[PDB]
Amino acid sequence: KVYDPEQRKRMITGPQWWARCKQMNVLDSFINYYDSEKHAENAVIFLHGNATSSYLWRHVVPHIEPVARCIIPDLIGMGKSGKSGNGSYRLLDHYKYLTAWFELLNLPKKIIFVGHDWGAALAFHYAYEHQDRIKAIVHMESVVDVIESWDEWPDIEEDIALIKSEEGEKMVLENNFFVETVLPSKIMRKLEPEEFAAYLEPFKEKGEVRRPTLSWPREIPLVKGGKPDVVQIVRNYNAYLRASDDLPKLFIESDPGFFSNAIVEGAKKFPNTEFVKVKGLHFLQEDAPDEMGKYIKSFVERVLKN
Amino acid sequence: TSKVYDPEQRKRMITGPQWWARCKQMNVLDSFINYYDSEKHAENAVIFLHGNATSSYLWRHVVPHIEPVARCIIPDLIGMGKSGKSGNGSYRLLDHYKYLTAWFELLNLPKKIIFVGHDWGAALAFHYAYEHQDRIKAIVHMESVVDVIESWDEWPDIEEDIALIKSEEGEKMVLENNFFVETVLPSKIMRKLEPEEFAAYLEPFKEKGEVRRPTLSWPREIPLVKGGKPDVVQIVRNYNAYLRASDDLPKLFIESDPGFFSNAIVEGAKKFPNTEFVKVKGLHFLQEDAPDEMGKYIKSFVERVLKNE
Amino acid sequence: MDLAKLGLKEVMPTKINLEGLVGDHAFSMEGVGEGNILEGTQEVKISVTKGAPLPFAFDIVSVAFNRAYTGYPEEISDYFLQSFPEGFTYERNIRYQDGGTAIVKSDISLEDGKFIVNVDFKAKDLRRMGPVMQQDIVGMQPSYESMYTNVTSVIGECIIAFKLQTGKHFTYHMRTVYKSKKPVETMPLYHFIQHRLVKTNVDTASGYVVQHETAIAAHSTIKKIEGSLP
Amino acid sequence: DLAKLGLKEVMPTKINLEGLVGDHAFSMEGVGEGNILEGTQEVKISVTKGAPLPFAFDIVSVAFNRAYTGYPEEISDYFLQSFPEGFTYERNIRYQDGGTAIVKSDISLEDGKFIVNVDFKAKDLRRMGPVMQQDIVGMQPSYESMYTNVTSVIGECIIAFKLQTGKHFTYHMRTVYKSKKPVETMPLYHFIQHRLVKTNVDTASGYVVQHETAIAAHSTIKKIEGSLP
Repeated sequence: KVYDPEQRKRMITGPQWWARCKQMNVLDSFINYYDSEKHAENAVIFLHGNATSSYLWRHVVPHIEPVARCIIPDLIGMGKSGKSGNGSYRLLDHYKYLTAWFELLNLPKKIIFVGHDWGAALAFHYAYEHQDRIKAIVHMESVVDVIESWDEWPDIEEDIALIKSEEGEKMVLENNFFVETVLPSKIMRKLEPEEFAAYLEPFKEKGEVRRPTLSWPREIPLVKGGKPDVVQIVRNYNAYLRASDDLPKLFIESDPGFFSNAIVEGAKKFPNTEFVKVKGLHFLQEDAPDEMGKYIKSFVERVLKN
Repeated sequence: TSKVYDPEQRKRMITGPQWWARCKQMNVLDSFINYYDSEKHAENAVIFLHGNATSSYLWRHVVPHIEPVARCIIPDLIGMGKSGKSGNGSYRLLDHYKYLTAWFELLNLPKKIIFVGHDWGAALAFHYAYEHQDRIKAIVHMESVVDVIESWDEWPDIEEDIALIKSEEGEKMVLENNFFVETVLPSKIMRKLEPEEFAAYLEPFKEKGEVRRPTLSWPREIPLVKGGKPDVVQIVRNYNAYLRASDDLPKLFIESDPGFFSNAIVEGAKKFPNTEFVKVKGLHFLQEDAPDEMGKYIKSFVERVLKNE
Repeated sequence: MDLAKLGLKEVMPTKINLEGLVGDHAFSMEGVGEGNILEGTQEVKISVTKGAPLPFAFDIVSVAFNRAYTGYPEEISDYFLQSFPEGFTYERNIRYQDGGTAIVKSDISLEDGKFIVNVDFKAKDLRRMGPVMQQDIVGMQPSYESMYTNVTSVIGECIIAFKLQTGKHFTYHMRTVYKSKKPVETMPLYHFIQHRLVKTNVDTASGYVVQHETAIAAHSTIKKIEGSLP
Repeated sequence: DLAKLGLKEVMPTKINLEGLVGDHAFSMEGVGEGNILEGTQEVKISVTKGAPLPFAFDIVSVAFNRAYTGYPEEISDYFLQSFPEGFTYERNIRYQDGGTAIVKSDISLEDGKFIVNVDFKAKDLRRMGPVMQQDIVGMQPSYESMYTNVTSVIGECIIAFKLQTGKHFTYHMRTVYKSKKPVETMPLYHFIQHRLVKTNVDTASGYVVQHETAIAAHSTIKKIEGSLP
């Protein structure tokens, strides 16, 4: 919880990132998303996870832009994007808004996905339902498979049990559990003040606006007590990824990481995976952004040459 | 130190007076030496030499096993046990050696003698081996003064105790407080001695003062190459050199496990050719913890020595 | 603490049965005694019933001869008294400062108003010139055992200092996991148990030992700075 | 008499730490004051090289001077007796994870200032352990056993990191303190009770600030009149 900073004046503040992002009407709401536009023959879509937004990739994507068009959305109800029409933020709602947003970008026939946390789950489900439209998948700290046991996982069993209970709604909707504590705790360095302000801005008020950060962990695919529909989704796409011999993949392990130790064994039963690793915990983008970007850039280059 | 009794030791306990009633005494120089003699089988003579703080009582349960094989003689050193006091009150190593040799000359010993030494009692034997190399047939030793001490690296934590003993403090450590009798001896025996057994050791040093001198003078002879008595150091070096060239002379080393000095001296004992090695469970006074195993080991060693003619 | 009812009174008798093996020396010991489970005092007479005499220092089996005999104040949860009438068990790992190791597995049950303790003590890799094999130990100095909660178990960790005839000391690290046989309602916060285990009735008569333990549980006595972490 | 030792009751201090955790080299520095008779101190630690740390900071908290120990009259203060020249210590830490750490430090006296120079080296840190995971909120109070071995003092300690889950994670720490000069009297077996806390850490600062109180004492349980030992 201690932490100390690094180097400051290459910073991208919140408003600095948002003044570079675009917006677009999707279904009965709107999506905010960064777009590099150039080299539109390929599209790399960056999908953040819980407690974060597109801001998370701000220092990662400058490496991949000279070779492909990179689009990075704020998921619905998060970041600068609009809210979901019915106010619910389960996995399939994010999937609905995201797949509707996909139609309006004039994407290529094959898309590369760079997913983190639950964005990796969105990319995996979209790949399972559109198996031919995937050129490559890069994932990290991902929802790789269902959770049968807590052995190699971080000590979060009681945390998850409390979140799934009625305790979660005063844990996060009022005291902002995932933004005020989890997010700084899972970053190796101390975030500069405006960097944390950018993350807190969408959820700086108590109430239902922080609901997307409560519903994401309630989706966790445990075989015991987890939402049966989400466990079915994860089983399906995990089997598909295990069978995807022709799909190039890149796994960016985090050292020591957060989920990486518990998920590498599974992320690993997927063929055609190039394994790299960078220093960091969960939100590895704030610890090793340039190295991660160089890895993704060389991976995309090698995918595009064959 | 919380030690427990051997539950089967009382039924064969040999008390002090019981042991002393089985012993003879002979005039030696200007005093006398009390000793034990099994007499029979005088063709060979095996002599048991006790160390500091003890007497011939030390071997009371060890020596029966060997008796049907050879005549065994176990003396009390001068000023110790029931023996007489030294003429001039001095109890250095050579003071013991004087009376020991003069007592040797009055026993009708064979031309080649077998020796079983323990602690400083081994030194004596070793010394008598270096000065009469044709008079030795086989040497048994345990927890013995073997070679000099140039380092404490393998020895029990006795450096500061030795510094206190070789000081003025030792006088009140031993003479007025009976250190070796009432502290070292019971604490270096695994089993708890029966009250009569400890009384047998305490009786020669029951009263305070000068009669405890042999237990203070023995440690002050320790052959430390830095601080030790130079003549004792030269004696130890002499017989260490002689023992290193003893391919001819059979030996048996009884290692005490874990023992007291055995860990620091077994390597030096290895540098003695023709040395069988056996092991028994005990501390320093291993006789009080494994007397029968010791006795059988020594009996068979003596037998194997007396068959290779 | 409300003794109502873990099946216990304030002053409880106890019988302990230890089966031990040091290196390859097999032995058996029996303890008979009594104590006060609310003030944290106990006295036990320990006898060797098989394998005497011992080729090692006896004092290594002292901590194997019951945290029910602990004085817990009202502001700290008493896990061990909560563990009854069924009792508790513990698994204990000892690492001596020179190299030796020891495993102690014990079960504390309650029958007919008495604490029946069954202990298994095993040691290995004891150094030959160590104060346990040389029997250099006078006794155990007082100790402080850090106690804290781990879900349903309670972990205690301490160092134990054998005073020697030298006046020098020899330490060993002791980590114990205490598991209640049934769930208890309140698991305690981080605290300490101060132990003083002494050998009484010294006499020089006997071939047995009498040991008395005083164990007082308490929080720190230094005031935590207000606003400080943690 | 403190003035004879070259010390005053309130002493400033500056510390320089060179550390290597795993394969990560770093250098920190500390500035503080304290009371050497009562046993309080507060130091402001900042990372001069190696920022940011890929591990938990609190592992070097014990590395950032037993001169700040409140020794009563009935216990000899081995560390205050050790001045003007100062004293050194060699410290071995075994985390219950299985990883290890070595801390060698020199405490000298310069112009009424405790100049402490300390070297820290950790290895075998478990990936899912609280040190690598950085789950550590801080340190709990502790009791360090202090006894005499010839001319040196030895302290053994069980340090407990509190975790944000409420759980605890311990490490065994053995320190051999050696005075540079001989001292007139060596202490009997006793304890030093420690509480090390982080005081101002709530500021969005790039430095930690820790305060340790350490008070020496014997056991508070009465020895049964004529018991052993």
